[PDB]
Amino acid sequence: QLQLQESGPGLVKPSETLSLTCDVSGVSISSNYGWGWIRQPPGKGLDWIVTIYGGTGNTYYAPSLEGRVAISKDASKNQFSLRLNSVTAADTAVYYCARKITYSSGWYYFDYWGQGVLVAVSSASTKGPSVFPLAPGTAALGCLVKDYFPEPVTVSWNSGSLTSGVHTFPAVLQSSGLYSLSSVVTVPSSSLGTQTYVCNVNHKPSNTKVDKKVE
Amino acid sequence: EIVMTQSPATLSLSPGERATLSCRASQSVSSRLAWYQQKPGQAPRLLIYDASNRATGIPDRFSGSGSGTEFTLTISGLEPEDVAVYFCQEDHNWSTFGQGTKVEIKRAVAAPSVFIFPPSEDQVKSGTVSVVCLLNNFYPREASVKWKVDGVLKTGNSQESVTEQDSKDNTYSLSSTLTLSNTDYQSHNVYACEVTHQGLSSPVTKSFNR
Repeated sequence: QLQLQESGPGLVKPSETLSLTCDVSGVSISSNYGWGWIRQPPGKGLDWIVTIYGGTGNTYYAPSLEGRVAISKDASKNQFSLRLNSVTAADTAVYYCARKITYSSGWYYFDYWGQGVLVAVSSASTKGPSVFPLAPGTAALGCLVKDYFPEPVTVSWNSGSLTSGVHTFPAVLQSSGLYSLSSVVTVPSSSLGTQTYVCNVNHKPSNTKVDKKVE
Repeated sequence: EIVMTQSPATLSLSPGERATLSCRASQSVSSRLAWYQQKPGQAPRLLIYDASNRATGIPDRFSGSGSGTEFTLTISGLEPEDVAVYFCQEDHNWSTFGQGTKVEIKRAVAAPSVFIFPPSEDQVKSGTVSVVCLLNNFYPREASVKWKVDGVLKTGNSQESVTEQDSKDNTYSLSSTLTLSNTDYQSHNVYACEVTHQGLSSPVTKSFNR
């Protein structure tokens, strides 16, 4: 009974407003905890945006343009949301919601964090991926997830059953403005035929659920 | 604003010896500081609060110390699972995070397992062809990947992607993708990728014809 789940669109056009909601369970949004939003741009570190305190209703904002940032509690749905309008390309990041609790000093710290939702800011539209099999004492096998937008993509290899020797590589950004992904798995030599392999690649933004079987 | 800056940017130490992560603040902030750990691909976890207190469920090898503008996070005796980025954080009721510090646990030199993947026939139907070169479980991280098309070097049409350091064996894996067109791929025979690594006395080459 304590869980924070971020929710919101993974892609927002520029100059629009991104809205993200944090589902809180096991604890009331009205108890005097701190509810904050922290983002992480690709490659950079964490960056605090805003905090709102249940009970007091106090809000605290990091330096930004007047009225860009907005935060709001909701006791009926037991959630707190963030609104960031006039969004530019520098707003693509991974956004986390977290809880603040005091300690002996009387000041708050983010003790429990959320899974985090990543939002991209561009004029590019959503595109579904293509999946291509990758086959050549130890052997290798993989799937190529090509030409999709935006991130992320989930790859598992026999519906989660096989996991040792699996590597899903960080997605690359091509010249075309699309992403290309590869997920491999190291396999014993005498297994190319004895055991079948089916990469499970799903892309939520485009609703692409494909189980691709190799060789 | 209270700018929080961390040092060093990167670390590389073996298990057993301690790592000292530093943290400087603009103005004095008393002990109102926390330390967070962010394992690759995960959300941050609270390690220290009030500058010198270990949070619940944290191994005793993590320590916090410092007061005013200078603080220190100590990891007495690194473990393989300690690979992460560490964040210093100031809190009045405005919060300010540091820029982070990458901790890498240095490992025995391990040579990569090189694999090359020819394109699928379904892929040559589209007109764009990708050939993937795979490096598996190598250390150190720095590595060279050369793409050669029928002997000649092909530089300008490939992209690399290196995973995070594994939290078990502390190795890396690299994936290079060489992209060509249908008419360009079907106009040459042998395709190879040559890798150079510290764990290799000689560069190895994996290739295929057609």
